[PDB]
Amino acid sequence: GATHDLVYHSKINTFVWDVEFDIVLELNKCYFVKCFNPYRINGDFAVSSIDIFSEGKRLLEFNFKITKAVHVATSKDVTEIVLHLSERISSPFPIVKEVVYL
Amino acid sequence: LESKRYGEKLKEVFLMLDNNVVECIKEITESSRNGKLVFFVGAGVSTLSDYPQWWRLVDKYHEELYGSPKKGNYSSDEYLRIPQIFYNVKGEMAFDGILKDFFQVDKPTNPIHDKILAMNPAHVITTNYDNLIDTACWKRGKYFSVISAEEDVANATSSRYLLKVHGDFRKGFKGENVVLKEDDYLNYDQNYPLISNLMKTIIATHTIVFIGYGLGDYNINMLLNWVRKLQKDSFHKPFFIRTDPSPIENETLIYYENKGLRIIDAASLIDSNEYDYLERYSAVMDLLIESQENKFITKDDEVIDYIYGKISPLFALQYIRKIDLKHVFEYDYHFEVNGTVVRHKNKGFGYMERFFELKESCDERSKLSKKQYERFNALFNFFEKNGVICMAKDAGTLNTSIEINSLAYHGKYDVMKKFIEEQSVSIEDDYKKAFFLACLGRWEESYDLYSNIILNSIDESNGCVYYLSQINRYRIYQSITQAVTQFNGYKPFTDEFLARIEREMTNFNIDDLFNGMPFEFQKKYKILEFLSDNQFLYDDTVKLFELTNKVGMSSDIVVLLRLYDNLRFLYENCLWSVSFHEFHQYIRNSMSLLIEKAEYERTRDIDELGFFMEYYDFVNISRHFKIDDIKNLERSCSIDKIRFGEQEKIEEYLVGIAEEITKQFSANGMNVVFYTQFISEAKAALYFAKYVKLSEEGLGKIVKALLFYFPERDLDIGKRYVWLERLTKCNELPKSIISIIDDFLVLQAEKHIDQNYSEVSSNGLYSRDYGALIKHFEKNFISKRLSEITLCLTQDKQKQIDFLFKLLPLLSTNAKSHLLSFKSVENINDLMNGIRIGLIDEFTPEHEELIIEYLETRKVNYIVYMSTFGIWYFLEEINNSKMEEFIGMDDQYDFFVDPENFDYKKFIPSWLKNYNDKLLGKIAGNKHMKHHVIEVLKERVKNSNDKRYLEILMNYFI
Amino acid sequence: GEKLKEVFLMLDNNVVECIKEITESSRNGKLVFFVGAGVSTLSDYPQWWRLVDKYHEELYGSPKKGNYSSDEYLRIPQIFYNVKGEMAFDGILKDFFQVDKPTNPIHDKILAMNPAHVITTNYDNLIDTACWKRGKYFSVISAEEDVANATSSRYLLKVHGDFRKGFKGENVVLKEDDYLNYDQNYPLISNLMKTIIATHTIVFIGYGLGDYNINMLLNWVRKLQKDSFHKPFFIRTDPSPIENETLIYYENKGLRIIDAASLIDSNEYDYLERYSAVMDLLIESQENKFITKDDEVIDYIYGKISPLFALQYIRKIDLKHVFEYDYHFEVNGTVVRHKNKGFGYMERFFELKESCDERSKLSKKQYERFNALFNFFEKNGVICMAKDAGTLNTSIEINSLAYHGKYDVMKKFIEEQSVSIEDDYKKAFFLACLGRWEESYDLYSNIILNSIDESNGCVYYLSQINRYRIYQSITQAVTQPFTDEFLARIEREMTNFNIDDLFNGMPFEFQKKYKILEFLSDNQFLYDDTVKLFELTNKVRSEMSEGSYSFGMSSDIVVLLRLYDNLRFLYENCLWSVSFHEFHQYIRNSMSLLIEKAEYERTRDIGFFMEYYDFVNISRHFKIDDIKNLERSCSIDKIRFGEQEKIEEYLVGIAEEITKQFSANGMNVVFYTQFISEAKAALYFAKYVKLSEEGLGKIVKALLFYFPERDLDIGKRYVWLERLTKCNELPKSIISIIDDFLVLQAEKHIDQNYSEVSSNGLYSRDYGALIKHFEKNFISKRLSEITLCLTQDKQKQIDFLFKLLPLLSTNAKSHLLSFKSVENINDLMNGIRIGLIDEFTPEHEELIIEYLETRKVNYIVNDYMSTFGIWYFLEEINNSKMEEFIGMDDQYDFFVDPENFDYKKFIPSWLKNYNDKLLGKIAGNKHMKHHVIEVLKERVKNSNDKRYLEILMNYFI
Repeated sequence: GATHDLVYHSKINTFVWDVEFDIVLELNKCYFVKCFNPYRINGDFAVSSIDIFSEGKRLLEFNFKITKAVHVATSKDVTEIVLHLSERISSPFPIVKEVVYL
Repeated sequence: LESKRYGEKLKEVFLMLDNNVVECIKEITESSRNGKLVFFVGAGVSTLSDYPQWWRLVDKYHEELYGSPKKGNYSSDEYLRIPQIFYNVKGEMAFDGILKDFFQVDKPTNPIHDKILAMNPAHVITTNYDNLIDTACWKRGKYFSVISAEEDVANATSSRYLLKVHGDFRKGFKGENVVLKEDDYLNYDQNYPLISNLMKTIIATHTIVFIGYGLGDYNINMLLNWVRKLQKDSFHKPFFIRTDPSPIENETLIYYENKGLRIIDAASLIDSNEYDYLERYSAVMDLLIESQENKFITKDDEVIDYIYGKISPLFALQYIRKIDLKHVFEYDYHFEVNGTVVRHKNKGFGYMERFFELKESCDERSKLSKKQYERFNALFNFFEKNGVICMAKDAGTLNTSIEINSLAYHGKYDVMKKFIEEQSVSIEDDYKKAFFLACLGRWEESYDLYSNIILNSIDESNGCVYYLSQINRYRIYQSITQAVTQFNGYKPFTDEFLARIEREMTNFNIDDLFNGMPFEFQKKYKILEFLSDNQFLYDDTVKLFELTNKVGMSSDIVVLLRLYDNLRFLYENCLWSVSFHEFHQYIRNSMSLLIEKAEYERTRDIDELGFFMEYYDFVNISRHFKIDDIKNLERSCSIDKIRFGEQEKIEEYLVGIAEEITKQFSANGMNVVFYTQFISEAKAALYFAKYVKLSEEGLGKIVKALLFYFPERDLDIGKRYVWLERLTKCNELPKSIISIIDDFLVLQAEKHIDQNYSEVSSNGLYSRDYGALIKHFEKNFISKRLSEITLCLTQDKQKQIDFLFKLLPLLSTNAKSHLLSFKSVENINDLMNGIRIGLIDEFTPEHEELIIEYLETRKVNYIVYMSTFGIWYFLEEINNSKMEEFIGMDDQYDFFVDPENFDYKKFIPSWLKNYNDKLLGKIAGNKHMKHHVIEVLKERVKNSNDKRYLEILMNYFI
Repeated sequence: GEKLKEVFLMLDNNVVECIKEITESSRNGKLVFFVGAGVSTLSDYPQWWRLVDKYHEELYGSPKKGNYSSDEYLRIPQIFYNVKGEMAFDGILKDFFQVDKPTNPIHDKILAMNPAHVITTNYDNLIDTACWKRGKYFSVISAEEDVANATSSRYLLKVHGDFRKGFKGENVVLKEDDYLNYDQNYPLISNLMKTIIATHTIVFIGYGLGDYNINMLLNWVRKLQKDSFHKPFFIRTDPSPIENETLIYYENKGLRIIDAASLIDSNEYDYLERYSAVMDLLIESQENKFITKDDEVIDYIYGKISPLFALQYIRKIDLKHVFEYDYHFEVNGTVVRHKNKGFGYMERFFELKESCDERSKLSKKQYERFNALFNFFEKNGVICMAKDAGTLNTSIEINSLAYHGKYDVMKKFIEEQSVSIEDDYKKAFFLACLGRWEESYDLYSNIILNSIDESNGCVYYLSQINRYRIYQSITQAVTQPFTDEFLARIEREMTNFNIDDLFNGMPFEFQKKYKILEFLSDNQFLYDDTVKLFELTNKVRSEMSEGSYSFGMSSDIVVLLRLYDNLRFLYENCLWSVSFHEFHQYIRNSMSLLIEKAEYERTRDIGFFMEYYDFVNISRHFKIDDIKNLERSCSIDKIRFGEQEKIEEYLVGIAEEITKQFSANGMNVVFYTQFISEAKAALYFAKYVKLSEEGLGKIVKALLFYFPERDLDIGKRYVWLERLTKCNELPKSIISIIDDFLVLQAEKHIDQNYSEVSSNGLYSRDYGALIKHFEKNFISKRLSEITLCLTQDKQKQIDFLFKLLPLLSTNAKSHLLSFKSVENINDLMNGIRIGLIDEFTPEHEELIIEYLETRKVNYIVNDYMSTFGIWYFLEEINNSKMEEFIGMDDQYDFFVDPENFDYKKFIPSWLKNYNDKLLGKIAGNKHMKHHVIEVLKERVKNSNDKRYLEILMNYFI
């Protein structure tokens, strides 16, 4: 029950909302930020580069069955809604925690 | 007629006066403006609208006591003994019956009980027994505390008094409620103790005007004995207004003048009959009502003194806005910001129009007096300094180029620290030092020295140093409070400090700062009250709203030269009140409107489909914007086609920013109160620095003070890449920026010699990109130091090997041999670094199968780097029929692996600003991508202000 | 502090109320301290018994030691002055009194109380030295020549002389004869002293209950009446506590003693903490720790609220100024704490509210005070805190006859009998709102003359402001109705009346008890609201240009429920100050932001339902071009307008008011100009409401027939009728209305020179088109009879009934076309606009050749040229001559020659102006497609219009 903070950024099709995932890629407290670099000089062909954190970058092999998603400061795990939004929106990382918008 | 016969003939009477009547008109009217005019209304104005006079009653008091009325015309105190002998012989039930017979009438008021009230007096004292004044006060809607008995003084409700000093008949027609008998005049100061003291305190604390009496009249003599028992003009002389038929003898005009009165006679001003009093009272009280007219300036030595009255206190200020000067003078002469005065109402003399004519033409200037000439010199310097030059009629050369000349506006720190450590010689010197200390973050010496200012402006008489140091001390208090609510509630101020500043600034209301002052700071400095609240930028903002709607002659001069007067009143008068964010939004919407106007009016081939950006057009963008606001400007309006001037002044501003980053962040220089102020200006100032063409020493001292000395937690390693890119896409790298960025990468390479150094970065941009940029302008570059680092490389230190594999094209051939004696391709990250530095030309089929296991782990994702594989499948790099199995996992992967089954309303408005020329162009070389991506580009050319989608849709699709 | 809070609890009931009176007079400015010589003998300054001992030493010798009594203090300096002289007297003064002792902190605590005046009997210069270190300016009146030579209205009244002009015995009152000859040597300082005493509250802070000065003030105050005066307060700081008999004796003699040794416990020789003990307990003017019971918070709230029962509404934004800056009242009835370093008196008030078990234990009159305060806070919309409140309510109610435009009852309410001044204040606001400004200015002047007897500074002040704004309405009126006798007296009494000097010239009851009534005399009324719109204008427009559809909580409630409190303070309190145009731009930018927000957040594949109050504001405060700006940008047709029985009765209220006023005679030129703007802007936004047959049929009839000319032209009515008949459908009654309109227009052409003045070029022909746009088989009977009774003459009426030719019968068209034919361009372009030419005979195209030849006569030295190039483009014209007129129009040359037209001369428009067969044969071309797509692309960029996108989607790609 934290849908009062769920924002939908619609130029990368993500759901910016601070959760903290528990994944198997086995890790704990993993949050994802995403970039929107328009004319990234030489940096493949994409819009958005995921920048996975695990209290610091993870340095990537890529599994993350999310087993325990929990909202910050208004807890009691929100895993059901996260799997629901993962079911509808088909993108890499439908729950993103920040967007850079370069 | 009556205004042009009585008025203009009275203007002939204005010319036909002695020199004492006119200055008495000045003193009576200026005290009616100050609130120091007290009228003392008598029984010659209440015997018009005839109310039964006292000699009529003493005659009846002589009639039922003796009989045979006297006719031996009544003298002095015999007025008072006949009502006394009666009271001792006949009684009081006959006395109070004759009072009830004659005094119980209702006479309607004359117009000269209303002309006294039309003067707006502070107090009204009267010796009248009747109720005609308060009846005349009732018909104008004025409330007077009628104090007619002794139990009314602290039981009074308002501070406006109708002081009936001889009693009243509102509580019964008895002879004990008034002062009529002889014993009531002898026993007055012991029956009436509080009304007498309150009367004679008003007399020695105001200006008293007698309006109903004669120069006999024992009441006036009772006030002339008491005022004779005083000193060497402790008091001010009462003014007597004598309205009698005969003119006054000259000896009784000299005698009463030294006895204390100052007689304004009403029969030595007009000519009339014997029995017409109403137009003598009207003759002085139509000539005294002209507090609005002020027809005293009909000479060329009196307009110069009117202007020396309303301007000459304002020489202690260093600048005054024009918008405030239409309040300095009352609401005529709207001063336009180009120095052109327009008349607004001004039903009278053009004293400014006369002042300009006794200005520049010198043949009217020579005929002035001596001290009037010096007053003209000071006023000429004042009006010349502020930017007022002429009228609007004979003025076509309206000038520009204001000058905020203050060390705090230009960001010239560098001299403030030198000016503060000098010796102080004044309070205006300490007021600048305290503003500089406050602007340098040194708020402790600022609050101490501002408190020293409010304790040192007690001896001098200047209510514009004290008041403005008060406001600044309150806004620095709000800066300390807004500071510690982010800082504590990194120890900027001690806990002893935060106690005493939250001890004395408690219950200090800012709105009660102005209306608790002496009257000298009520009218002479009246424009200093929009500053204690945010009614400062009101008129300007509501004259931006219409222009924001509204956008031959352009209207950018109205915005650009009215903003500049706001930045000039604060910094030139050294005001700390710049820490509020409505000024910021005013500048952002102002400058944003000016840039959109100047860009809109640039592509206008006339039939369709200045703002040269000098030095002051950059400081405001720097200090008051944000980086996202400048990005909002660059997304909408192309500022690169602007023709920025003063590029020796903006360059010295930006190397001033660069040296201040250099000095403060070298060993130890950061106050946490000055760092937080300054580092926002250094950020917003260096993002808008692409538009200036710098030198080699100009660029090379900004790039070095951004890569090396600009501190972390406020500019990330990959966040510096955008900024370096902009500053090296405007200029070209002259083998010195190459040495800087090379020295930066060697510095980053030596920070990876230990583990757990990870280069925290938001963008995902890293030192690799710096290597790309170096081999984007310097294709044949070989870093010597990076070559030596890789040649001294061993089996261990796995982080430094990876760092010097991201930077692999900047190496030598022995360095790449010894360096690729350690690494190879074993995963996705080495592959996508492999073709990002260039060293894989064609895929061997183990790479694509490695991508198959990677995307298989992406299938492990979807059961409970992808777009770069679909596009490699789309640009015919991947040679595989297996990769089309991962459908429904990304919308951008499914846009490229399967471009006939992707649902194109799931196609994001973006993704087209993110593709290169070979991709945009093989999207365009398709059927349904063209059909739906053109529709996406069309609707997002509608719902956007960005000009990039139009460039995509023009240059590649149609 | 807390031990002194135990001392706060350990007082008799007189000390506490004296703390209340001393501090409330320090707030009012009626606190005068009378500072003595027991506070200036700390920081020891040489006492008088020391000098009389030296005066006894060089006069007799052998000092006395028989401890000094009464007036013997004054005769030893007198015998000296008669035997030794004055050059020895003034030398001993120069020896002992010429010192510099630095001030104690209790010369500063007197100054920390903010007194109105400071009177002192001290000879020294330690008070003004202590005044110098705080930055306070006092007019030091120490001799008789200083009273009107004083500079400020704050006095340091040294009543016994001073030593600033020399250490002589003639500048002070020291000898015995100087006390006998005081009221004749010192006449003005004495009167100014004893006038302050009987016009303030006096507090003695340095004396003893002997002390001949106090007895001199106790004889004079005994010669007064039955408490004419207020009793002086004595603050006694002595070692021993006071006897009870001398506390009763001096209490009736005039003093009221607050003892300082019956409050603390201390030594014999420590005075500084007794003076500190009372003057640290008196400084708490901010603390007000008197409300520690549940019958004293209810009286604090009955002190700061209960004067405001004469107002009918108060804004929340003003209520955070009513109470000082704690408790920011949010507009949803949720109170948040802001600073409040003390008691939660509002938090306690809500707890002695709804829970009744704390409510029963109140007193009797405290319970009734609670009932009145509960009704007050319930009425204005304050309900709870922010913690235990999730049900925050909505739906405010401006219930005023003037807001709803319900005229109809105002005219009935005015003609009733008046029973009050609040009744006349509503009648005067209704007369002012009905345009009847003469009886308004008369009755408002009757209000300011009738609010002199009652005590209400919110009827008088607000009738003053309204009288000034109706004066600005009369002035703004006559600069663009009233007799010349009227304009003289209103420009006689409103001269030099400053509006900013209206507030700060009032009694102190209207200075603090009604403090929120000062943002109205200037335009600082909508300040906070406007600067909390600027950020929201950023906050919802920065997230439109990046597509951040917030799935959480919208911020339209912040704008929409803060606007509504502004419209409710003015109309419910009956204020005329609605004639200013910053309120208008606030509503336009507010409602414009709400419509763009509600339309932006509608097409979001991942409230603002527009009730009755969401229409009155658009109607009264917009313009027709502003509504067109909204319709060009955001499609309001996809909004789901509710309350369509309330907006419908509003719009038939507008329609009946047009009906009544414009029937025979009803138009005041002062009420017409106000109302007819609302009737225009209200009836243009009337497409969005689904009307009935009686709803539509009474608006259409009150627009075609009764809406007066010079403000709505004949062709200007066609847009409005089109909108109101594209929302609904014509139920054979609108057809009867528009038919009756055309028969009315046909009979106005029976005489010459009637020309139907119209801006748009739209005429009665178009009304005929619309009738045969929904009623294809319509035959007007009356127009048929008019054309059947037609003769050879009356050439205007024949032309009118040739523009309306398809609405006729067959005998009417035979007899009617027995007069006309095609002889020029205008009959041809009416010919194919009513339909009766199917194909061009080649004399028509040659007639166009002579017409465009006269256009060549134009180019050598109502444009019909583009309609010839498009007829050449849609393959109607069969001619090779018409391509010779190149370089005369850019739109003719766009169609006659679509390969030589320079396409940067192609106008951004012209594409919103073409039909489906033209847009579609433009698209069926090569260079028209190539350049018109580029024009459409760049003008899909630099526009907010959604029509160019519809052209470029539906026809080009």
